[PDB]
Amino acid sequence: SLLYELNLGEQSFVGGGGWNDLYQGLMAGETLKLALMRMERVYVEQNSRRQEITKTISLKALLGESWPAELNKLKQKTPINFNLEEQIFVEDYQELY
Amino acid sequence: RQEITKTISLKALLGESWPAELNKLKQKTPINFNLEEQIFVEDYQELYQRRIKSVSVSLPMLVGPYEDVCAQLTQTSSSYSTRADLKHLVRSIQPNQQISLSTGVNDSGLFMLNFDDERFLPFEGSGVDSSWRLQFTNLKQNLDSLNDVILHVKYTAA
Amino acid sequence: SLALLLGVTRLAVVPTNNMVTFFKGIANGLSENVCLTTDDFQRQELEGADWWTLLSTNQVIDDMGLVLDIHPVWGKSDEEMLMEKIQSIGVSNDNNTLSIIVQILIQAKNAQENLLSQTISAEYGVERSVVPLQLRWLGSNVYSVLNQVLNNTPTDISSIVPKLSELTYSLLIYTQLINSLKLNKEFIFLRLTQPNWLGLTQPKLSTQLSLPEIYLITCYQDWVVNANKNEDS
Repeated sequence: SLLYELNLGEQSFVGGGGWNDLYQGLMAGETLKLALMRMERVYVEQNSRRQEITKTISLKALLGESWPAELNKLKQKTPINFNLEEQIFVEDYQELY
Repeated sequence: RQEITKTISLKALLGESWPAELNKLKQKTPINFNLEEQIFVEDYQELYQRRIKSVSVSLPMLVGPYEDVCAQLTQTSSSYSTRADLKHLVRSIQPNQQISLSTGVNDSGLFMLNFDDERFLPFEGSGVDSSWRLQFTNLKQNLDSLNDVILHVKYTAA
Repeated sequence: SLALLLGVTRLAVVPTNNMVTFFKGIANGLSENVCLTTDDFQRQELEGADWWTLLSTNQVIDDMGLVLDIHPVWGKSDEEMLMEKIQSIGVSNDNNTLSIIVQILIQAKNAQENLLSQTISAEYGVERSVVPLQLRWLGSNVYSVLNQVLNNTPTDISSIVPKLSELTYSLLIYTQLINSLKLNKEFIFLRLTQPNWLGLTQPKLSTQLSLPEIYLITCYQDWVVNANKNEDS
């Protein structure tokens, strides 16, 4: 959830295999506290306001009048099919990384 | 501390010669600012100290709900790493923050937040001695009907 | 025992693959989240190392200049020498950007030393305060041992470098030199710092030992007990 919710590359804090079979799992919990400490500090640094943007589109404005005409099939027979390609979502607006 | 609220019009700030000169600044350049004392302090009751809390913008232009006000505001900024002695990226976010418009009304100046957050608001804890920019960006490809720009400020005096 | 300790008609030992399990144990202990700054540790222009790229808002110059390593000296060694060495090499920025990168480095030096001093103590039965001094007085360096991981020592072929396989053999004889008689680290620290000042001859800066030392260091180790006052006077 940390790496998805901040959209981040790998750091691998929670390593498997911490159990012990000479000493029947002794100390196999105190490592999880230090895993959470190593993890938490990524959130202490890597939170800030990213460039929040709001957008809207009309299908008539997107597709043009030939598609509201072709819609006389798509009313009954099929779904309507889309993809937010750059010529309306990005190139018509300020650029981004 | 002495919490104060303020507003200004660029037509009222600069005078009619700048809304005339704007026939260049529509396309070629940003518009360049500094909140100097003769409008921010000398036109108001005096103070020993001054620190910002919030800001926002409204845009007197002939734009409807069905269209996008893609302009930009900035305070002079850096994202750069300090190097001692011994013997940036494609419109990315500088850590000082730079607000991008959408509506052309004060909700283009801040989003969602009322009076609290986990984190400092735009320019919060700064003095007012800075310099600022307005830039239209891709809005300059349909800019045809702008008339004035309105700014709003929250700050504490002492 | 005395002939063995003097290195005449020396011991024989088998390079059992258990040694690889121990050196792979060091490599594992180095690799599991210790995240050590040992990445091309000493040599000049220390370029391309992760740690100061993250902290670059506080200081950029990860390459530094001349070397980042230490030789012990009596009375006071410690991080003040590591600070003075990096301060001497032409940094004109004498402000906090120089001092902060010392207090960032202290735990990163500990993270190189603490591995050997905590682990080999459980192999050979010596206190963690003796280990780095025993290692140098035997004729070794902590990084030189750690570099054998980079020389593929953790590979379970039945062969390893003499720099380990004879060092490990030599460690057992020098372990008997510190258990057939018992002595405290300050003696070793003086002996390692300044042999001619202690009272030896110049050739005994080398690892070699002979009876003219063994008489004098033993009769010292009696006299330090026999004297009418405590340790330090």
